[PDB]
Amino acid sequence: SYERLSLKRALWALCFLGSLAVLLCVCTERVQYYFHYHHVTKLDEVAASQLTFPAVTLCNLNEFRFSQVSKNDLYHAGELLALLNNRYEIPDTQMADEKQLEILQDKANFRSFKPKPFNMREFYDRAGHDIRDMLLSCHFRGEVCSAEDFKVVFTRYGKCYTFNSGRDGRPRLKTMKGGTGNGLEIMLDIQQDEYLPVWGETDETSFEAGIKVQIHSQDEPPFIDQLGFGVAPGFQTFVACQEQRLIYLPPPWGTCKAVTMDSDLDFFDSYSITACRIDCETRYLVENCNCRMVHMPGDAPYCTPEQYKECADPALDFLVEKDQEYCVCEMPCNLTRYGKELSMVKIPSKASAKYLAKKFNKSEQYIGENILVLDIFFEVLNYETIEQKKAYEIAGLLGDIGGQMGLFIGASILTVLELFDYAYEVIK
Amino acid sequence: ALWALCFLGSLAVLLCVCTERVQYYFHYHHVTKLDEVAASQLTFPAVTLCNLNEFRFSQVSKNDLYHAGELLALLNNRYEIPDTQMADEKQLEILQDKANFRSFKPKPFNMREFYDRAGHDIRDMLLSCHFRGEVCSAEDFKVVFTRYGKCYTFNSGRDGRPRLKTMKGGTGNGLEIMLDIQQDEYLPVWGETDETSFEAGIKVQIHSQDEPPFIDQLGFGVAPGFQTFVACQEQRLIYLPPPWGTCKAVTMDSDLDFFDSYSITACRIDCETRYLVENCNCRMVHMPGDAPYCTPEQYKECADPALDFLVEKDQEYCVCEMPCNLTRYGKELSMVKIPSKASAKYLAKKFNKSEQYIGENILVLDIFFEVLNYETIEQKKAYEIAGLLGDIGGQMGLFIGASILTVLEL
Amino acid sequence: GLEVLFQGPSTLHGLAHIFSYERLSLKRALWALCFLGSLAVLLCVCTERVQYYFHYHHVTKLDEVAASQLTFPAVTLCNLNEFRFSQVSKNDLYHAGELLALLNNRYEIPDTQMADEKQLEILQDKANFRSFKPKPFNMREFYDRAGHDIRDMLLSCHFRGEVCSAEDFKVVFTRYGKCYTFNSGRDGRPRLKTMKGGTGNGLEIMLDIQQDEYLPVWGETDETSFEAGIKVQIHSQDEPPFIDQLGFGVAPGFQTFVACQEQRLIYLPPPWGTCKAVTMDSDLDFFDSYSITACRIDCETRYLVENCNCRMVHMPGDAPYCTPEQYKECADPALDFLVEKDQEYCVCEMPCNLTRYGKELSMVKIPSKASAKYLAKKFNKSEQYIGENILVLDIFFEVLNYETIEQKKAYEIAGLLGDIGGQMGLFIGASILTVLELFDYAY
Ligand SMILES: *[C@@H]1O[C@H](CO)[C@@H](O)[C@H](O)[C@H]1NC(C)=O
Ligand SMILES: *[C@@H]1O[C@H](CO)[C@@H](O)[C@H](O)[C@H]1NC(C)=O
Ligand SMILES: *[C@@H]1O[C@H](CO)[C@@H](O)[C@H](O)[C@H]1NC(C)=O
Repeated sequence: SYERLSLKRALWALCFLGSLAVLLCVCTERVQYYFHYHHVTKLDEVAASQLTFPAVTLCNLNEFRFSQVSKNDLYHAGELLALLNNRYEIPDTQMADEKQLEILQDKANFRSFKPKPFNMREFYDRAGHDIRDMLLSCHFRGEVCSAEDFKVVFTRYGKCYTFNSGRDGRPRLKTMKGGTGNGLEIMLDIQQDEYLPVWGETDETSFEAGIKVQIHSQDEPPFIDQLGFGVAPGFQTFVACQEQRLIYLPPPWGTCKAVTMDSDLDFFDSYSITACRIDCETRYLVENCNCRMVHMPGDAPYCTPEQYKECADPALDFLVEKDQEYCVCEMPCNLTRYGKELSMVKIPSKASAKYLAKKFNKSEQYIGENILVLDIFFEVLNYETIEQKKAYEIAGLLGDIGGQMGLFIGASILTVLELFDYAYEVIK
Repeated sequence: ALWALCFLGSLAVLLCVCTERVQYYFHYHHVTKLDEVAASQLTFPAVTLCNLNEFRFSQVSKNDLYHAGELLALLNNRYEIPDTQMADEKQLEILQDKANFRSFKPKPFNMREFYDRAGHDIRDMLLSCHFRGEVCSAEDFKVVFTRYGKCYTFNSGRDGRPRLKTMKGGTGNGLEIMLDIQQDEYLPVWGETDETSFEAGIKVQIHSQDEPPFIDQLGFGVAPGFQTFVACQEQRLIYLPPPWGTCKAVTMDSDLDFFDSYSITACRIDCETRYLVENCNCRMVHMPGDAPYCTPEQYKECADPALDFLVEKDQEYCVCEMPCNLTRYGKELSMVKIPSKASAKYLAKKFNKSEQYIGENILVLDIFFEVLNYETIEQKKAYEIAGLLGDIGGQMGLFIGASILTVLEL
Repeated sequence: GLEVLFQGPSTLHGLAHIFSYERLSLKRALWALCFLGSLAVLLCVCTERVQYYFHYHHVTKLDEVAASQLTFPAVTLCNLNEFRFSQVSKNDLYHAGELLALLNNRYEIPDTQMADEKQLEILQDKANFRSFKPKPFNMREFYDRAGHDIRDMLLSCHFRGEVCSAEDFKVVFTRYGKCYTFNSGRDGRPRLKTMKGGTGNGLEIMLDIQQDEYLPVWGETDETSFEAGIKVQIHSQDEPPFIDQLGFGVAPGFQTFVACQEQRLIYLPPPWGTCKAVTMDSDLDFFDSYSITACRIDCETRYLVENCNCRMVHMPGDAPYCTPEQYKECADPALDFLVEKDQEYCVCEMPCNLTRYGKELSMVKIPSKASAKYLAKKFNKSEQYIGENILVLDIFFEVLNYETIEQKKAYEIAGLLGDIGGQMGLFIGASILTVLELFDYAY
């Protein structure tokens, strides 16, 4: 009855409770929502008049030219190239090209042979196809290039070449037009006849003739085993690109790493998912095998054919399957990638067939089995942008709670005085 | 007193803004969230593949040619070989003897059996198979009848067996098969008919296991004499039901007579099947159900006309809405020459075929993930009910807050 | 109940007394403190919401809407060889010899002996100018006469299984010369529609690229390429073909499947974006309808006329066709200038409404052994010729489904006012009591 006696104090009392109820709910909802850290994406295109041409890494599918494999190399690495068994003579199986095998007989004869020093990197450098031999003609945006414009990079395919690498303090090339002309355009000889011969199915061996190619930002090392595409001989292969600029959101909204002036990677200048994974592979091999593979950076010693077989390969195989967690290599926030439409036509035309052959002193046959043209260019001089945009920033959370907090405080202040007014009366 | 002027003015404003936010709610606006999320495993997809040649020439018996001669377009409706200006005299000669019905008593015939017997055999075609470096064989392929005939789905997820997973991406770490398309068993063509094409190779569909193959429409071509790399990206799509969108609410029951799991493909096959049974009292070899297989006559005289009627001229019979939850695959095709000169002589010896044969018949198919990374594409509601109610909380904050202020006067 | 006696200790009643003398100033001081605090909040959030409005934020809405019909696109296709060797007359060789690079600027066949003795012998005869009186010459006429004839190239044509002929292909001059757009939508004729997608149910053509009519090549020049095949652009009918830049290559000896997806884009004008608001007024000298392609051709044309008092064969306008001389000495250099050294001259922004096409290229061999013998006899050619010259092109829709890609306004005016309204209306409700004490005291 002291409560009942309220005489419409009690309605005031409950209505303030009703309002404090409402305020808690709305403020909960808007704060629960803030914390899902919702985002949505903004697609756009914006025309440029210049575009920075990408890096173009390209590898022959054949790792080692047959000719350049010395008796010494065969002695150290014979088992690794699977040209020899574990007993360093020529495997039993008889499927082999008797003329080509004859040359391996001679090389693999070790009677009274004194071993010389051997180094995997040197072997790859010497034996790997030479851009100078492969590259029959080169034109960037109609201008002549030669082998001088190709920087050597060791990959898991061996001696490869990045064009417009942006390395060695030379400037990154730019296209001012789209279309078939205004790009890189190269004629390669894949030198099919220097291919390591295959007479037995092995874990190692393949039937491919051609090249793999990666188009990539200069701020990114080539990871061509995984990300590259195939170009076959006997076709001009057009590769129309679209530049794509991605902006992703860090945690808590997303997962990206903020690229800055400090790379945060032992062995590289710029953070990229590729750079990160190579850094990781390299660190881990050094740590667990006290050596690195030819294509890894650092001062460490190159693995010997035995450490390749008995330490490195097993360890890397472990790293991926049974030690996944060891290396989180998350995406950067700022990033540039390239769309690609492959299309092709036959090379050479009948009209041009007889000429090419004469000009390089090769059979017409050879041109059809060995010669390709690669036409990398921009379809359009414009880049697509793909931004993740925060759906609800703090400015908004406060905006929405803010006005309600300001008038609930105002009302609760009024209730403090009616509780002192009630107290005063009771007190007396 | 004066608060009449203010409180009405304010309640005016608040009722307006409250209707704006309700009109907005009812436009049921959405926008999309693209994301990439790195996984360490990925479920490898289903890979259905068909020879472009439906029936091996060898396996086509005199009896088959008698019943289905007009269907294979090897014969006209008079059981005669159409007058050819000039065919391959060698190939023609073998049709002469097959199509000779002197003394011939017709034996029993069944389209399904014909397809099963005559269709290319995976066991003949599949020279070499490797998943993730491991050996596979014909046991890892499941037969599916499609509108191209006897085809094979790899990693089907059917027959109990578990769905395979890639733990790394690249050229190696997926399916890698060497096929012989058996060019020499191709039905011969001496004249132009509706059926006549000039294609040699295979069609391939990469698809979710939760989805039957629709390879006539969705498959892509792979040529012989090339290793064709097919770098995929897994894409997980989430679409919004009505009123925001038109996707079909994903539930436990298929809502299709003949299929376990709802797919745009499953739905269209179900539809085609129901309609043909209803209108033609039979089904085609590749359709499910207990119905009787159509005879070559019903194929020609009932089924083909009915299907062709259904699509253009009877659109409305078949509403096959998209699932909300689903999985698709991006593809980059690229290719290199097969075999290399170095490897040419070996392949030939190893399969007892000419080097010639290898160049016209042998292909390699390399399906894999470019990166172990799935892209997500969600339609996300722009204004949920939780929010509209949140904002009319604005109205209750004045309503309660105004009445409390009125209690001070009285 | 001692608490009732003396009515609470003196200490307390005295407190209660201070309260009551002070109350009227607490009430005022608190409302001053609170009303200011609230008006502070209101001014801030109302600023924030207006700053945000003016960044004119947008975000994008992807959807896939099914349909039962789709308008089939335009398909422009060009032979990669610009001029058939046969149709090159003595007169043409005289005027344009240098342009086709069959002659140097000295009216001789470059000293080179690298060439086919048989094919060279026919150039000797043509390029003999002894006693020769030149006739009149016109680049457009030369292209029209010498360009490959669709009627010769097109061995078989089927739209959705129905037969088509050369009559169904409209001629367009491009920078590759005499080319052909199928389902152009020009000349009144209606735009074709597929009612179902898949390998059959679209355009399916067999071409002979006529390899043996290719201009012969013995010496490296800018024009010299070794390509044999065709380039193809799939494009909306509302858009001229820009096939040098946007086309893709199709090789002979393969059936090339080209599975398309229709894509409808809606982009936002300024201030949100940069697109050109659709008007039926083209605002383009030479075209009916705005496209980025139409705009760039218009520009190229205006600029060349302006700088070179002539146009190239493929450009519109009434201007005179450039002579082989003006092509070499004026036009090519000027266009090259326009792009590199005069970038800013030519502002060709994207339209807001438009339609694009996704493409998956895939291929199989042609012809099958079974069909090899037939094709050869049916066209009176070696089996050799079929493998080097014959291609099939299969353009179709993968599914009857268009994808929509809309930029949508993130914060429209309805919202800005709604929110500034809600805050202004919420502050009024709270500060009601302070309004009266501001008028009471004022009184
Ligand atoms: C980094 O991203 C921001 C995004 O606003 C941009 O201003 C800048 O040019 C980018 N720079 C890079 C990739 O280093
Ligand atoms: C789709 O199905 C999967 C099966 O595990 C489920 O986890 C998922 O929540 C569904 N996707 C969405 C976002 O509804
Ligand atoms: C063009 O105008 C508007 C939107 O910009 C819309 O109705 C539709 O997307 C377009 N309509 C056409 C091309 O008929």
